[PDB]
Amino acid sequence: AMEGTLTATVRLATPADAPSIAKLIRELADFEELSHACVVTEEKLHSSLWKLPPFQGPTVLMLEVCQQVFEPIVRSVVLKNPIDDSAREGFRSPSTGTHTTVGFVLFFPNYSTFLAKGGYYIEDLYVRKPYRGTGLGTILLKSVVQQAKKLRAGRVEWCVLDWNVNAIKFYEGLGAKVMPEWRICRLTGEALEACAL
Amino acid sequence: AMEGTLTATVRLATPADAPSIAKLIRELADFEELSHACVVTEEKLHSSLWKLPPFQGPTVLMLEVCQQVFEPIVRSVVLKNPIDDSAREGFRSPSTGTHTTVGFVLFFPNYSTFLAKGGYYIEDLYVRKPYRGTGLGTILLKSVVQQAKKLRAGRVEWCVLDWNVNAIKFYEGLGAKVMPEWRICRLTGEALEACAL
Ligand SMILES: CC(=O)SCCNC(=O)CCNC(=O)[C@H](O)C(C)(C)COP(=O)(O)OP(=O)(O)OC[C@H]1O[C@@H](n2cnc3c(N)ncnc32)[C@H](O)[C@@H]1OP(=O)(O)O
Ligand SMILES: CC(=O)SCCNC(=O)CCNC(=O)[C@H](O)C(C)(C)COP(=O)(O)OP(=O)(O)OC[C@H]1O[C@@H](n2cnc3c(N)ncnc32)[C@H](O)[C@@H]1OP(=O)(O)O
Repeated sequence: AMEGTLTATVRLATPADAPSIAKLIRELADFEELSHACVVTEEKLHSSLWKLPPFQGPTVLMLEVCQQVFEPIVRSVVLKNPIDDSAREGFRSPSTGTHTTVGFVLFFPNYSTFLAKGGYYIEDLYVRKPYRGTGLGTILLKSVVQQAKKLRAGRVEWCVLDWNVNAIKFYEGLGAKVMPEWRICRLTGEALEACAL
Repeated sequence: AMEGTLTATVRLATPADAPSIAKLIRELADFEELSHACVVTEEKLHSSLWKLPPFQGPTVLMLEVCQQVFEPIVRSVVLKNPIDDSAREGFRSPSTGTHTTVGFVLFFPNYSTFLAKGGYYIEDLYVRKPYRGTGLGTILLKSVVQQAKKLRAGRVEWCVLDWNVNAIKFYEGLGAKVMPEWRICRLTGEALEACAL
């Protein structure tokens, strides 16, 4: 239904975006088949995000489309194939009514001990199913990398499930290196509460 | 030379710890045999650390020993073996002249979108050779975990080398889980410089 060219906008999320973000987090949990592990609510986003200045704590960028600290990034995209979005009314942008929310990225600063320099870690990057494969995920990730470089970051890092070959190829298509020697350790739930001096 | 019991103190690093932190980071890089990729200087530490409130950005806790917000953790430690430290004079603590700096831990907040809660990520944790194998590294790790639970962190995370099976065993014994499917991706150097919109 959406044909030709679209105008993509990447912009800083505000508290008004909390419901769209909760919806996109839920969709992302389904994609990773971890919907049971996802307990996100809008109140939890209000309690944990927008506490610190952007790029100084957990920060979210929204990706929205329409047709024709961080300033919004606006780029035109020629659609690879027409877009059939049967959920556009549920993703209407709260900022500009005539935009459709199709994605988000959540990231926060990290630190390299050997560089003695801060960087950025991308925790989540998601684009709604009808909008994948036409350059939108690239714009969104490139927007974070762009601001990170403006803030003199040494590295930009993120994780990847080794079976998400679609994301692997996408990430390596941007010059990133998938490191094979590192494993994440997580202490949480009962074990975290039981861990004591 | 050092026998019986020592008093171990874990405290927040201040900018006065930068010379010891840089020495300890060089020792850590030397241990992991990545000293050429290690460009840490005290000036870099002064430019990247102690800029945000502790536990709100990259934070270092110092571990020191003697023989008799974050409040210091002071614990008595029974020495499993006599300790001979010839680097003692080079690691005299600023906080107290009679204390010896034996280690450090660097960590920063992270964020879980599935929990919609901030957590903590431990980037590096090091203890000097003469003081290993007597419980000090465990006190350092549990000191970060204890503060993370007090700040109601959802998770506490770190990375491990996949071949370091002894570390996987110890972390598993603590209740931590080594995730099998996650890989770290890194965008740095010329690829980071070329990544543009
Ligand atoms: C921990 C995490 O969050 S991992 C993040 C990944 N998330 C997921 O896997 C969830 C579901 N997937 C998605 O949301 C998305 O598909 C993403 C985020 C992986 C990528 O977003 P997309 O919009 O699909 O990517 P985009 O279209 O920009 O680029 C992907 C491919 O298109 C190519 N491409 C780049 N620019 C364009 C363009 N203008 N037009 C068409 N294709 C393009 C890239 O070279 C890349 O090629 P490859 O995958 O064949 O190697
Ligand atoms: C959490 C992290 O990021 S640790 C990863 C970096 N660790 C390194 O390998 C750097 C060099 N090693 C060291 O500085 C230390 O030996 C540390 C930091 C691993 C802690 O060791 P200790 O002070 O000896 O631990 P402690 O005496 O409390 O525990 C007994 C044993 O438990 C294990 N253990 C304790 N803490 C750790 C840890 N953080 N990682 C892996 N194994 C550990 C070790 O096998 C240790 O014996 P070791 O000193 O002979 O290696």
